[PDB]
Amino acid sequence: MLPVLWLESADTDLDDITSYIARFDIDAAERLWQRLRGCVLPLSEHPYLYPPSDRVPGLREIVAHPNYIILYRVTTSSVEVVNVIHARRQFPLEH
Amino acid sequence: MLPVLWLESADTDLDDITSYIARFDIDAAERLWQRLRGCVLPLSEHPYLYPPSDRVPGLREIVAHPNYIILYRVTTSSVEVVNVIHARRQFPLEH
Amino acid sequence: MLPVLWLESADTDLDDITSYIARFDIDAAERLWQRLRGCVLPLSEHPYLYPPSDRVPGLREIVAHPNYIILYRVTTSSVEVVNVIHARRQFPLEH
Amino acid sequence: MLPVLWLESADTDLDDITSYIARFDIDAAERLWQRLRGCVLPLSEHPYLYPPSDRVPGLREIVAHPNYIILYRVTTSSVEVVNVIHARRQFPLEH
Amino acid sequence: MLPVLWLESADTDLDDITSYIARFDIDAAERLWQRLRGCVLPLSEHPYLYPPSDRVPGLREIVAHPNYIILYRVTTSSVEVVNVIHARRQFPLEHH
Amino acid sequence: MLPVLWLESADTDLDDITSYIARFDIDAAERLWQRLRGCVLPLSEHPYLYPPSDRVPGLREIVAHPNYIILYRVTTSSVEVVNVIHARRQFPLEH
Amino acid sequence: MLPVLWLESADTDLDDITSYIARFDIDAAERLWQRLRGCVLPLSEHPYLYPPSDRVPGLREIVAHPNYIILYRVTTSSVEVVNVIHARRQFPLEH
Amino acid sequence: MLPVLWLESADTDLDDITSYIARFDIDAAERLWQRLRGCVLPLSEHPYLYPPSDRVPGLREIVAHPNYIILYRVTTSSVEVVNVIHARRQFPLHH
Amino acid sequence: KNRALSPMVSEFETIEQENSYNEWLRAKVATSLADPRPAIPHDEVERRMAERFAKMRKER
Amino acid sequence: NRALSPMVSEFETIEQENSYNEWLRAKVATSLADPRPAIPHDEVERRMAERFAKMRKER
Amino acid sequence: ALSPMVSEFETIEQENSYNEWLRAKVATSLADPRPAIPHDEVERRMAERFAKMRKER
Amino acid sequence: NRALSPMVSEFETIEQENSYNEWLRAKVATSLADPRPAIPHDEVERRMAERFAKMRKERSK
Amino acid sequence: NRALSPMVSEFETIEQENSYNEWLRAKVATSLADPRPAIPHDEVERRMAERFAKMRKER
Amino acid sequence: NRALSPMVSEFETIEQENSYNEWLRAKVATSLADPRPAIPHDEVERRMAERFAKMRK
Amino acid sequence: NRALSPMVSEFETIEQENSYNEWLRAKVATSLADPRPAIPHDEVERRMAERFAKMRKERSK
Amino acid sequence: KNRALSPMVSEFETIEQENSYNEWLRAKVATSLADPRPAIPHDEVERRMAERFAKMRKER
Repeated sequence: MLPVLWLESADTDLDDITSYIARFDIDAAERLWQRLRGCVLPLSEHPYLYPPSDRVPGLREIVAHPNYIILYRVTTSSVEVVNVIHARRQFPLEH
Repeated sequence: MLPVLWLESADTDLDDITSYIARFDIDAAERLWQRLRGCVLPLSEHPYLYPPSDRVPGLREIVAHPNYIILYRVTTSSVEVVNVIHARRQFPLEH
Repeated sequence: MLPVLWLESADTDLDDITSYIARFDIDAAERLWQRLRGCVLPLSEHPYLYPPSDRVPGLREIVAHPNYIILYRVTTSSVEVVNVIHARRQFPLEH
Repeated sequence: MLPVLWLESADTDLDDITSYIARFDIDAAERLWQRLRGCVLPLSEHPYLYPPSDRVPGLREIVAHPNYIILYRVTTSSVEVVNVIHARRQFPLEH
Repeated sequence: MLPVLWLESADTDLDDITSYIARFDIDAAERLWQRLRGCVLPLSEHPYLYPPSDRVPGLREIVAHPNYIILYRVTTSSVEVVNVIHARRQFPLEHH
Repeated sequence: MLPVLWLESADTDLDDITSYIARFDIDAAERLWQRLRGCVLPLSEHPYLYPPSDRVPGLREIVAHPNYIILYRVTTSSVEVVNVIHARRQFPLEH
Repeated sequence: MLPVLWLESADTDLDDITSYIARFDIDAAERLWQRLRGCVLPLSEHPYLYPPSDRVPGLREIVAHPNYIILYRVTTSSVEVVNVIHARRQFPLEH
Repeated sequence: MLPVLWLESADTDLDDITSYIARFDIDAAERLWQRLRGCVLPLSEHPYLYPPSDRVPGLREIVAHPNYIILYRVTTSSVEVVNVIHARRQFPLHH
Repeated sequence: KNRALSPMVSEFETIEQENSYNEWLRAKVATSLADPRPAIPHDEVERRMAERFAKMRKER
Repeated sequence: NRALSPMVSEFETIEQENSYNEWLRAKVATSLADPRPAIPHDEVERRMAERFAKMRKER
Repeated sequence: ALSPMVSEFETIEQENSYNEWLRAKVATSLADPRPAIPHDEVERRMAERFAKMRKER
Repeated sequence: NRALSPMVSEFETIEQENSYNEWLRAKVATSLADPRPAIPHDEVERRMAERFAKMRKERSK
Repeated sequence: NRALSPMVSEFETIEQENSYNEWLRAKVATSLADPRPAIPHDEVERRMAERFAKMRKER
Repeated sequence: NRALSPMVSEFETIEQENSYNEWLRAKVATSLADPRPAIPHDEVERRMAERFAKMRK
Repeated sequence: NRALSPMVSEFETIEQENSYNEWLRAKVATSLADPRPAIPHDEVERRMAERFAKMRKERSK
Repeated sequence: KNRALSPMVSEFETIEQENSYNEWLRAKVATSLADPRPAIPHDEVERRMAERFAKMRKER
């Protein structure tokens, strides 16, 4: 079993995505977090489930939702969630 | 395990999608089939991995690509791919 | 992996419990079904998680909620949910 | 694998609960310790088995018995048992 | 994981052993079953935890107790308990 | 994982057992060391595999061979092999 | 589980190959049968283990030995060994 | 489930093999990497598909292609790919 | 002689309550195991639950 | 209907979303009603291979 | 007003009171400076306490 | 650049796809350069929990 | 034969050890020959549970 | 034509490979066209056991 | 003291079992109290492998 | 001494050649296990492979 960790950049992504969505619909933001959370925890037992990313070598992409992708990687000791991004737009940004 | 089967409707969906994409880029169509193929076969050992569908009770949805969704169901004897659709447009049709 | 099935009696139990709770709070009914659903689906990959039943030899008991217990058995071919009962009262009753 | 560790507050909870039960029935006390111990040790291989706590964010709850709940957390290095509490009464209390 | 199953011979051994120990001490019989059961159920997630037997090819030996050995084997679909025997004496074999 | 360590007294036991055996059958002394070595190595990844000791609370007993027992304990930082003893005789004695 | 069946042509291949080898080294013939047999028996629990064939669509290839390939396919109801062939020479050849 | 890891030697093997092939055909080399990768990741859920090698005790051989063999071993904590060699000639001879 | 049970030692209030319950439970299970209808896949239970809730919500 | 943010939904209006989901439900309902048997996955692979092979040969 | 089919608590004020007790109990528990003890030390203490209880009878 | 069918790409042009992919590579490179260690998943849940709670308090005031 | 050391063997002599091992293979042969299907672990649990109940009751 | 390197291909030329693959697709098509039932793996084992026994006589 | 059946106990009598278990806790209590540090498993492997090397070279004169 | 081997019987042409190859392999394995460097995760190999192909294609 590999434990699931998040990089702080991925938690920032998460903070920014749920914040922006909740300015329109807070229940949708909460629904999205529940999807993301549910995509990620089975990686603990099946870390190689998702395809290796062709745009970022060394990571894998979950298409969690038609608008959101989770980028993650499998280390010696853990599954690391690296970023959560919008699938079509360059969002979340800056910081 | 459970063996993986396609309903004939799903194979038609798959023909309609790849053939349409292949008007513009046949490599894109072949990449997409390779993606769908690789989402579906691990269902044979982890059929409950993807979330229940909120739109079609009794099925589950794989977001295989930001534009395509696979709908499948877990029966007593098999995993059945039911349909492959576009995630945002009403495409393809049904004959 | 063993597939998860419910005995018809267990689903009647489910129907009896959720309909009674919904007389008071549909939301609470859905929440409990969401909990029961979540206790049984990892049995597909870890059939012997919960302890052998003291009262019904051959079954195992999940205490899904301080008021509800799931009874299940691991057969040669499947995990079957056998009943869902109130933990302190004799409910759902007979039919 | 994560090692399983008890916070010291959690061990005095255990001391309080079994002490109290034992004034009425030692076997019942010892049967409960056997349940709690058997619920917790598989957390070293299935730390995310039990649902997040709604009441105590960051913790997870085991309903070990219709009357007892184990609260635990999954850290970077270990699984920690945080408290053991009666599920419906505010017991054991604060010494 | 692999599911855990017992051949009927293994369940018979288990019957012979516990009922015999129970002639003398029924708690000792019950404690031994609890040991044997707890040696076997981990095989579901770690079937190869024990090394192949030198004296019975195809099988693996668990020394559950200084007096009792579990023989099991890993198949395509399951972990199968094949026999439960005394480690030192030719026990049990019923005389039918 | 937890590193596996031997208490100095365990290595003395292991020394006393192998030298006594080998003044009969040195290849048997080696076969036994190979058994004990193989019993102990997986403890780094499955430290709770073997049952608690009934005669020494806080330790666990491996019945490595019908005549030999390994006593170990799992620690905040390590698995520690504590003693290796004959299972029916009081051997090795201290010195 | 899907049963493993052989098409009569596959058994003829296997007859032709083992008999040829047996004219030089019957123990090598037996070792080869033992190897092919070993590649094929887990197909009943992992039918999709080996990759889709590029040159024969609908089949899958096992490189059982540097000189021998097994062709098989997964049907609705079974796994069928279709042919056993030499990896480099056109052998066995028709009757 | 065990994580899949490569020894530095095996990645050097990979580097030289695909380098040499790419002198003649980059696409052939890329397809061979895709085959090798697909032979190795299913080792994560079934470390023991392949039988013990009889010429390299401790290792298991996958014949991934009629010209290439993967040597791997199963440890207490991981599947380790040890080397990737040519099946027939002594090839290949820092990362 | 019934005994009362402390709520920290039992989820039942008296041993009669507990014994009665376990006999009811054992009987409930025996009946379920004797039903000859086939077991249903989990995801059809999903379908049935989804529609039951839908039905319940179409009222007020 | 009113527009939804591209961060909140993959549809541009509630009306478009509802339309899609009733379309999807209809599609699935016919799929399941089809009397023909399900085909094994490797048969789908065989058909895909040939479908591509055709497309390519027609340049 | 909670049916015992609905909640292990009888009202929402008694639920919230339990949840606040719990939250404070956890806060206290997590703040303690003392190191966590390995599971098998807990087993050792548990064994000692039962042994002591059974003796004193 | 060249416009793309909404059924071939999730991007409208090849220019926008290349810009996105370079942006994403840059984002990942920043992420993996951050010195701070990773946090357990359940700490992410704890933070998510408290942020939603915060948003709901603010929304009710 | 001649007596083995209790620190070397669980058997008193070599002949005794070879007899046991031939007995053991005989047992394993019979078990694999039995045509009956293997039972799930949890049915062994229930047979044990009932065998202990009847033992205890008859006392 | 074209010669091929023994670390690129298990074949020596591009026709030998093409020839093999055509022969293979042919062999398979014949195999699938044979109208006899498949036999269970166990029968193949028994057949093989007998064929080896004959060979050792 | 009263005999035990060899299917029931690995000890011949109860006195012999108690004698053993008291010896065993005494042996343990000593091991835990020893001030010397624990050694990695690898060092035990090396020590052992060297202890056999010496043995067989010894049985060669 | 030497024996030729049928191409149906062996992937080597000669038993001297088979034995030479097998000693080479045992040697090769032995040095691999002796390297003190840590093992790398699969995904890092995937990263290394991607960058090497990308380099190769550019360099052309």
